[PDB]
This record gives sequence, structure tokens and C-alpha cells, in this order.
Amino acid sequence: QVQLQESGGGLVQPGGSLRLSCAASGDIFSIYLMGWYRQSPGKQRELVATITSSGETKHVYSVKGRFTISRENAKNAWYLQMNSLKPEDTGVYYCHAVTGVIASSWGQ
Amino acid sequence: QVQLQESGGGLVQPGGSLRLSCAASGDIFSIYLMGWYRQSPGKQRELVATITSSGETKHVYSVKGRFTISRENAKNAWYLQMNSLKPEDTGVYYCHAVTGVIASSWGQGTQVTVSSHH
Amino acid sequence: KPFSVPVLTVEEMTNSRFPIPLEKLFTGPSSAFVVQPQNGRCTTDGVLLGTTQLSPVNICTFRGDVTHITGSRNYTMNLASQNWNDYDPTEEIPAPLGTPDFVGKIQGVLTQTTRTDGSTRGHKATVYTGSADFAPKLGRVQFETDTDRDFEANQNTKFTPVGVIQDGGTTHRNEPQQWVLPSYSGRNTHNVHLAPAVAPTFPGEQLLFFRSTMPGCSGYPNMDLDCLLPQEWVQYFYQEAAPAQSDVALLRFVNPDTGRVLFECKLHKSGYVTVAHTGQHDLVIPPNGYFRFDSWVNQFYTLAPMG
Amino acid sequence: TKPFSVPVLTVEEMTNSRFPIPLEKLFTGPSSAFVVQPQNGRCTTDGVLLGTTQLSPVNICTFRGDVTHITGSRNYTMNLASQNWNDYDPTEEIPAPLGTPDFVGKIQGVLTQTTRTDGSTRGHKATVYTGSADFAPKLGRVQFETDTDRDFEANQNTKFTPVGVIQDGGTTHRNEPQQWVLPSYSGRNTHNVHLAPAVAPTFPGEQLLFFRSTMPGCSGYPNMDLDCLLPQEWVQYFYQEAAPAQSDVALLRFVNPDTGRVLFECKLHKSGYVTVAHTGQHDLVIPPNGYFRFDSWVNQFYTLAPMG
Repeated sequence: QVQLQESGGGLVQPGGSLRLSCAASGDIFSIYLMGWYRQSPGKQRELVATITSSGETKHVYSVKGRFTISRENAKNAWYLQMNSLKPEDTGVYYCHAVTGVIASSWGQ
Repeated sequence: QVQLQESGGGLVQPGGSLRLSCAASGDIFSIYLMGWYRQSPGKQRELVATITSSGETKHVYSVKGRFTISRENAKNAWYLQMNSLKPEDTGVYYCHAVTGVIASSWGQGTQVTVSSHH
Repeated sequence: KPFSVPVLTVEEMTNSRFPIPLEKLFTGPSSAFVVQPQNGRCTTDGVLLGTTQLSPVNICTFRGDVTHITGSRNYTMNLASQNWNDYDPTEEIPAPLGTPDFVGKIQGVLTQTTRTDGSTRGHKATVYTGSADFAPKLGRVQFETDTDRDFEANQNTKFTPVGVIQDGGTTHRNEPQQWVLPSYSGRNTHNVHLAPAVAPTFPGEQLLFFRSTMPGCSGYPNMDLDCLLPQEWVQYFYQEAAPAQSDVALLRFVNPDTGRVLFECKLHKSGYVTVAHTGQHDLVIPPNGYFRFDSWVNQFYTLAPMG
Repeated sequence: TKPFSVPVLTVEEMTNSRFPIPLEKLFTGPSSAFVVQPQNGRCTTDGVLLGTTQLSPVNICTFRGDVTHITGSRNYTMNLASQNWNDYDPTEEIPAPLGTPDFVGKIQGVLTQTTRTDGSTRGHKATVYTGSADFAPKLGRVQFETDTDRDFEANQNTKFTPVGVIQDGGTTHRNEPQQWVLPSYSGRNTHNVHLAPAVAPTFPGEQLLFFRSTMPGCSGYPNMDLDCLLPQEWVQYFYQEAAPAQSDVALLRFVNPDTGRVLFECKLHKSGYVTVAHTGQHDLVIPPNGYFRFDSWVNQFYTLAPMG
């Protein structure tokens, strides 16, 4: 029902900054949790940050104060402001959305 | 509202036994907690045992396994079976009954004395 | 009186088997073990079963007086009622109400107050609900503490549960066993007046568990705790006493912000919930969602496959 | 209009709304010598939560977050997270995170922690001094005096479970804690904000009716009396029903179901507290199955029968 695409990655120097975006479409009125995940090499897919429709946020300890999640009120897009980037932040970043108690959709 | 009257105290040998009785009169239907208190020489009045209308009992540690409270289903009388008496149990024993949140009635008080005598 | 369930969200409710809040809903197959908890058992019309009582904080707590062997550190507690009245073992219950219903090592604090002067003391204590001397039905529970002389006899003593532990040398998460009932009267005895075991009988349905994470105090313990009914549902059913007009009640979990019906489930009259799903899965719910009673349906009602 | 009502749960079956312990008795007494302004157990009859009041009875006086410390120190600073482990929002119009203790004293409990990677757990004795200058839950920081100096790991979920209160046995007995002294929620110099109002009996000859528990004592000679204005189950009930108040005072009657007789009547004020017609201190001896029953809406000038 919901399909997303991320945009904003690439190479940057340590201590730099990147802003990741994720565009949603199709019954985004059902979306009630928007999150970011990352896949470091050799490790499993771990959570980065989440945000609810009401704006309730959660960040993981490793990114506290450096990363920030935000979303548009229409839930058509949510972002991830990454500041002060360290070598441990290297990996593939997937944006995530929850549409139902079981249903969920990932990014490419 | 409720009047109480104790009976069955007196002198008893160490290790002896006594059975106290509290006679209740009046609005006995309003009682929902019956109990026994005692006032030992040089001590304040202290609780000994209580029993509710449903039969939930409580015995203080110093008398656990020796004293036994019981009551009639009509709440016109409750009892205290005192076994294995020691000189420390000497004192004036009062029967008690709660009729309201701040309303209760006290018995007159019977003397129980545990000591070797003639 | 018409039947209804509380409007409290999942995170606003308490686990009925340990004084901790609920965290999530969980469903999975339950054929590999016996689902027979004694706490959190209550029919939809308000009949408490097993060792279930109404206080959410008086779960896994103990009250009484303590004695011990000189030089030893395991104290034996002669149990009293939750209100310090004498314990009555003749009641038709498996154990004192609120007794733990799982085999494991519960760690907490044993506190004591000397009545004559109000002096207090507290020590770390652990109760081994699988040990041979765990006999709450007889009114006796053993506590392993960290002091060998500090606890006085004939004084009011209370155990406050905190979490669970396990032997770090053994396999990880092998303890506790949340689906293994303790022997309430001692090693050799048999339990009595148990709440019946629960299993999803409808084809394609699984139990819906209200899951919390028990705090861990040492080792690598299995901290999952699933209860069949939130404690607030037990309190609600006991007060409403609304009669059941069927054997299953259809509930809808709804998001009050959008009106979306997020899933459907059956609330059985004996006091447990089933959902149409196959496999283990956590349920991701919005923070405001809650259950709503729809109607009494028949037992052959097929739920929407969800949750 | 939804009819108003109070739960039929007995006093023994209900929880204190200021500490995760069961209720023991009803108590009344004069309240002019101190300020009755607790922040937990505050809720109007139509379900408006006040102060720091939330709905979980077991999460009163509990803290969640991650811990750090000066290297080698036994004192740990906990950065508070939400109860569901989400980010703490210090901008909400509340005096402090919901469930924060509303009295000055030393609360002893257990600080537990789980390492996410391998599931290893640890737990240690811990004490939070809610009267200390370092107690600042509104800013998201709370310190715990523990018995370890290197066991707790950083960036891991940590939780404080309260157990009881302590007191210095070398000082005046029962001088601590002070249940009617609110903590400084953002530090010793800051000012508390968005507090629930103070409560005092206004009708002449009336006194507050307290729902009393005895906090467990862990060391010393602490004042273990804890009075709350409403049982936690009543806070849960009013929040759910949200029945509109037809007047400023709801008249309640305490009934013994073994006999049907009314033992006393009291005023349940709309703002969320109870008064009785009595003068002086007194513990109430109630039947084990007694319960409160809503009977009618009266006004503030109603005269109660002199009981309770």
C-alpha cells in the first residue's frame, strides 16, 4: 500500500554532515511510525531513529545529539539530519514505515 | 450502642489454660470486628487477637500458637482460648468490638494472673 | 449491564503476572508448551481464577515473619495475608493470591520494621520458586539473603520483587521458565484448584499475549513475560460483572486518531485473547490505540487474518 | 450525559497513587500545619490528569534511561528516557516526567541494566535523594548512589525500581522523608512550574480524608506515612469514563455490603480530593469489604453527618 524511496547518501568526510530523505506515496494517512535503519558491514540491520504521527521521537544511544529525525505533517516524507559523522556511521541506510500491526514497507 | 462484659479470668498456674468470654448485648448485628486486648503491668494496652464477621483472624506474634480467638456466628459472644500460659501473660484483658469507623465498645476488663500459688 | 473493555492503551496497563507495565502485544504458536498461568486469570463476567487478585502491585510480593538457622543466610518466611492477617491454607486456591506462577529465581529486597521503635532494615533477597522448600500453599517461603544476623524474628517482613536472574555458567536464557508452574506445596506435592490450561482451538488462530520485559539482575535470563489479560482488564471485569451472552467476544483494536481498525480478535469468556495469524510476531501499534468491544459473536466466527 | 460513579473496589484492593504499594487504611486529620500539594494521584472527577499524574500504578517513582558517571565513582547520573524508552520531551507543560516522586526524601531501590548485544544483566542497590541539589528530573537528569563503581555500562537501558525509604538513625527519628514537601524538579535554584494546586478543607468543621499506606523502610527510622488524595484506581476510572460533573461536590457513602448500612459519608470534590466532617486525627476501622458509592450531586455547602 505504501512504497518509499530514499535519497541523500554518498561520501563525506568525518565530522561532516548529510541529510537523508525518504518519499512516501499511497495512503500515507495510514502511516503512524516513520523510522531510519542502517546496515553496517558484518553486523545486522539496526535501528537509527523513529518518529510517530504525533511527533514522538526515539534515537539510538550511538547517535544521540548527532542525528535528528523529522517528518512532514502529511507523512509524505521524513528526514534524518546526520551531523558530526564518524567512521562507525558507514553503511547502507534504509528508511522504514509501519502501516499496520504486521504490515511495513522498506526503502530500496 | 453495644455493651460488652468479660468473664472467666483469674489465677492460673504457669503452663495452665484459661478461656475468656465476652458477652455482647444490644445492636450486635452492627459489629464487624471482634477482638481481645490486654494491659500488662508497666505497659500500655496492646492488641492480642482480632476476628472479623467472615472469620478472618489475626494473632500477635507473642501469642501465636498459644491463644485462639473464636466467635459465634450471631456475634453475641466471642472467646479466647489461652494455652501454655506464662507469667508474661499476666494482665487485665479487655474484649473489644468495632461498630463504626470511629465507634467501638470496650469491656470492663478481667484480671488474668499466671503465677504459682496455693 | 452491557459488556465492555477498558479504553486504556497497552502502555497504560500493567502486566498481571509481575508488577511491571505492558510493553507490546505478541502472538505465536503455543503447542510446544502448556499455557497455564495462575495470575491474570479472570472470566469476562468477573470471576477470578487461580491465584489472581486485584492489586497490581501485590503480585510476587510476600509478607510475614522470618526465622533462620544460626550462621545460615536462607531465611524461612511464615506467610501472612496481604493485610497482615493470619494465613488460611483451607481456601480453595492453589497458593496465596499473587504467588508467582512460574519457575525461576526472583530477586528483590527484604524489608523489615521493628514495631517497638520503628527501626527499619533492608537486604537483597532472592526466592527460588523451583526449590524444594518453596511451599507458599503451606505458608512457608525461603529467601536467600546477603545477611546472616540482621533480620529479627517476630517482626513484619515484606519482600518486594525487582527482577529475575540466572546462572551465567549455564546456557543463556534457560531460566526462568514462564510456562512452568511451581510446586505450590513443596517438592513432592501436587497443585490444586488450578485455573485451566489455555490453547487456541480455532484453526488458524494463535494466542494474543500481553508481553512485558522483566528486569534482569544477574546473568543472561529469559526476561519475556506473557500474560493472558492485562491487570486493568481483570479489575474492570470484576467490577462490571457484565454477563456473557456468548462464548467469544469480538474486539477491535482501533486508532482513535484516524478511526482505522488495526486488527480484530476474540476475547473468550474464560479470559484470553486469540488472533488469526500463523507464526511468531510482535505487533507494532500506535501509542493511542486501544481495544473496543463490538458484539458477542459465535465461536465459528472467522476473524480477519491480521495481527 | 454519562452518569458519574466511583469504583466498587475495597480499600485493601486499591493502590496508593504516590508509591507502588497497596492501600492499608483511611485516615483523617488537620492539614493546616502543612501544604497539601502532591503532584501524583491528581485527577478531576471528569478525568483531567493534573501535575505529574499518569495511569500506571507500578511506574510511580521509577526512572528509565542510560547511566554515566565520573570514572571510579559510585554515583551514577541517569539521562531520563520516556517510560516506553522514547526521547524525553522537557518542553511538555508538566512539572516533571509523569510519575516523578512528589516528596523530598531518600528512596532506596534497585538499579537494573541489560546489555542489548548479548542479553547480559546486572542489578545493584541504589538510592535517589529527591531533596538533593542534583535531583533535576524536569531537565532529564537524576543521580543514584549505588554500591558499585564500574559495573554499570554506558549507552544501555537502565531502570530504577523503588522499594522504600531510609533515614539517618543518628538524627531525630521520623524526620525523613517529608511527604508534604515537593522536590525541586529542575534543581535547587529553579522554580517548579505547572503544578497541580494545593488542597485544603474549606467547609468549617471538615477535614481531608487521606488514603494511607506505609512505605517499606530500608534503613534507619524513617517516617513511612504516605497519604494520597485519590486511589490510583480512581485516577484510572475517572480518566476512562470522563463523566461530566453536574456540580462541584459529589456526595459519596461508604457501605458495608455484609449489612447494607452506611458507615459514613464524604464529599468528593470536583478537583479530585475527599473531605469528611470530623475534627482531630483518627484512623478509620472499616470492614474488609466496604466500598465507596456515589449517591447524588450536592453543592459545597452541604453538611455531612459527623463521622469518618
